[PDB]
Amino acid sequence: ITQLFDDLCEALLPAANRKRAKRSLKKVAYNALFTNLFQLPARNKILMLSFDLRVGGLGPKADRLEELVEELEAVGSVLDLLVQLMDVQSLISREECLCHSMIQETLQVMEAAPGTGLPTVGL
Amino acid sequence: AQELCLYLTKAASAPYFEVVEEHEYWDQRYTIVQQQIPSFLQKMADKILSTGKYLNVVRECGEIIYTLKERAYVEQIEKAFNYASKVLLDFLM
Amino acid sequence: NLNAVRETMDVLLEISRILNTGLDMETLSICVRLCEQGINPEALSSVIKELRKATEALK
Amino acid sequence: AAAAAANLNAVRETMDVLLEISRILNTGLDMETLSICVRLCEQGINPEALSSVIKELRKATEALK
Amino acid sequence: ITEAALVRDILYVFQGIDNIKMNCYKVENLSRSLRDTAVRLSELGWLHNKIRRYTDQRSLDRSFGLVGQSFCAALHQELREYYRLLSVLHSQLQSLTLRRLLVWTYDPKIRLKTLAALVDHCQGRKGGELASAVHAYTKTGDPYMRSLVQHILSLVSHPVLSFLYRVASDP
Amino acid sequence: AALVVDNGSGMCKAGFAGDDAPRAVFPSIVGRPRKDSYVGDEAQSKRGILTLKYPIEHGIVTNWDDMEKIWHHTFYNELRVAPEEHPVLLTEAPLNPKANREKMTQIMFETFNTPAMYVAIQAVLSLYASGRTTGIVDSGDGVHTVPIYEGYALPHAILRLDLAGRDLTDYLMKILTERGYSFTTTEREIVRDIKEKLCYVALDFEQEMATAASSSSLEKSYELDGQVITIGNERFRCPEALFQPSFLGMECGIHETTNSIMKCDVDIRKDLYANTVLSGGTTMYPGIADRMQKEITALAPSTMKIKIIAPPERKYSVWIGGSILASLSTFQQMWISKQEYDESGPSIVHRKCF
Amino acid sequence: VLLQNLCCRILGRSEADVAQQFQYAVRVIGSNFAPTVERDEFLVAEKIKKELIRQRREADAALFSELHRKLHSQGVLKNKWSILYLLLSL
Repeated sequence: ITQLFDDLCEALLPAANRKRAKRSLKKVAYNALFTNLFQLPARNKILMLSFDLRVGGLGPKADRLEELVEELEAVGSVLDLLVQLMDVQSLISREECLCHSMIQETLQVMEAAPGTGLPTVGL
Repeated sequence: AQELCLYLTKAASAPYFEVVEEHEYWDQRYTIVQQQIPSFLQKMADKILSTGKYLNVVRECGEIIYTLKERAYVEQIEKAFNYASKVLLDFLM
Repeated sequence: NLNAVRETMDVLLEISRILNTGLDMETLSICVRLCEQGINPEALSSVIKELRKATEALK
Repeated sequence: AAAAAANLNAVRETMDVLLEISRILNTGLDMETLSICVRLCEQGINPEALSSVIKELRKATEALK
Repeated sequence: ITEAALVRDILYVFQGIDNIKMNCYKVENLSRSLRDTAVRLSELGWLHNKIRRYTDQRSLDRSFGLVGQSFCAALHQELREYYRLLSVLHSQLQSLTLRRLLVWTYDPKIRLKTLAALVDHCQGRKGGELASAVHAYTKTGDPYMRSLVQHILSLVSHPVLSFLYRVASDP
Repeated sequence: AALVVDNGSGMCKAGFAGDDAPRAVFPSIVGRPRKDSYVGDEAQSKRGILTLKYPIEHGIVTNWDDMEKIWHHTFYNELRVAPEEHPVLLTEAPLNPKANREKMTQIMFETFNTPAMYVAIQAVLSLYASGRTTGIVDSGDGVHTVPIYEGYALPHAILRLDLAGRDLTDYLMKILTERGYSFTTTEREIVRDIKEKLCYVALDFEQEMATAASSSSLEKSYELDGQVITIGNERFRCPEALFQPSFLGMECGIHETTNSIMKCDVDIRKDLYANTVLSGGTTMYPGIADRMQKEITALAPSTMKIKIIAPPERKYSVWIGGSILASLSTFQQMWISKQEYDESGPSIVHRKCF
Repeated sequence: VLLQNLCCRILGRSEADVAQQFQYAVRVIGSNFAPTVERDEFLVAEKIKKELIRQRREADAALFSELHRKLHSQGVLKNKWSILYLLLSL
């Protein structure tokens, strides 16, 4: 258990000082773990999220979320952790925001003061 | 221009540090080329060649950064050659 | 048994994918094995949201 | 203050009249259950669907008794 | 001839459709400072032809095999993106100039340099012999190319690893 | 950097807060000739010409003159820092006399001039390291079952067992000698190594004894001068003493002692049963977690949920817990500052380190 | 979460106990969320009077008309059609 918190702190560390940040992030893991410790069934919490699925459409996906928790019976504390954390018109509206987020990301640099967006001039 | 020429050599060395020339009974397999020695690894020109050589007689059977006046890479090589032998020597006993 | 604990771990990725949790495959096995120890999951929701917070201050 | 107490009165009235319509119609509901079915019907929910549920949970509570 | 007019035709020469006409795209007046930059920019569009002819000539005959499809159908996912860039560049023409294009299209002057030279090294290779001639492009070291070709290999070598998990046969 | 110093009955662990592991570990011994004082490994290395002293033999400091020397050694020799320049977090045994807490405080501020300090119970730090504030925890070299609720150890329910690693080492020397070998001399170090490397806790003692009596499947070889010896049922018979102290002539085992839970308020017993954490070098035996699970289950109500937590890094969980605590944002206001010490004196430790 | 309180009111249990029924309640409520008929409180009113008259209870049919106006007098109810459509069905 003293190591399973050390391997967890490695995965969430984004790859590239990577030798002292792990030492400081292990503090944020412990500084936050003991705040809750200082201070209801399991399957019901899924259904309350299954309901909110069906309301906004996408019925079969909600009929799948219940299909797996029924076979996961034949571990309960694991799913209790997960719950804590026009088809064409959307296509033409995606490939149009790209051309709005591609000509903007590069015109904001092409027209500015000489040497702002350039990293070599910042040396 | 010392931050720059460190950005090049940091990127022009990743291929080399991911692989001394080989050939095709065992002292002619891998042999040191004398010219292409960095002259700051010249101290350990024999432990490098001896480190990978032990890794191959077992494989076919079945990070480093440059710093001045600091030998963090000279020490980093000895930490792997001291393991390169302990896997082969144990493999024969 | 390792075949069973692989399937039970493989199904659990999907319910974490459609629930829109940022947990990838590696951080999941870390958190599953850590929850398997017996730590309370109400706290783990805070460390991941803070590790991801201090990670953003770097970039 | 006051407008927060005048609303708690106009709700205890309506929840008392709906309990009268409930008994002359002889629905098996009572004052506690009826306040749940009213809240649901405020958000907007099919009374043809919600009443099928109540006609079922009351139909299964007998197989267990 | 205004500079804007050149920016109008160049956005087509990037595709094959021709002032700029069709091996260099000889342009035919204007000042010398303009013709020179057009020449290099127009030539990038010519490359796009050599990579388009292969994925069109070999998408015709049905005797190219099963590997020669996953290759000819992996030169298209690396072309839709080149069609997304041309989308963005056209929306701004309504401002960008010649000297502004050079930085915009300095990177897709390389991907259209490896692909247009990856389809010539493997011309008559079909079957696995093609999945062995797009692997002889990984011993390059260039971190930008070795991470592009090492992806096309991961698609071309999928049919080969489909027979294996299931070598010349004789009818 | 803040310092974290774990005072152990057999080994002290020292390092810097924020680090994942102690920077140094050394024997809690001070020696003088039969350089005037020797401390740590050197005292052990030259024990032949010295008279050794163990100032914290059973977890509690008994000789402050030598304990001061161990701390001096810790700062200047092991960590190579000046104590007057760093806050220091120290660990203490469960049920540590109040007067001892004041003594430690006075020594840090008056003898070492620490800018700040704090003292925490070892078992509590191990629980913190496991990511919990509630649960029952510690088997070391010379000596506990410690129920902890919301970060506070419950003194009335704490139990001390004078049976630990040292006793197991001597017992192994005894049974290996009975086997036909001869391990009797201060050979004790060799057997300690055999113990740490080849021993294990059998899930079922009798079945394991039967297997060892009818086959060589449980035998392991150990090489000394080259002589290779064989260790059989001694592998599991040694740690079995933790569960059956009578093997050592002692009148309860660790499972039965973990009685502590029954001494706690009935309302928190289920939290303890579900959070029984192992710590200390003597809990490192392979198979100990499953054996504890089985034994506790037999003692507790059939409807009780039992869970034994055995962190892979539990040998240093005390130190690691201290590193975590001293690094917490909310803990910075908890340090006893030199200013506070000057204002209230040694007794402030009872209020500041409750 | 509100549908689960209902299953605990009708059936006397805790949410950890009754989870087969709540699995059946999400099946019906979900995929049948949107209202299917045009909403008007006038038509539903003229059907609760027509029903209390049919039981020879003509006095409560004129009392409801005085209780249905008070609902409009206070004005804390947004959908008055739904809650009456349900009270009539039960």
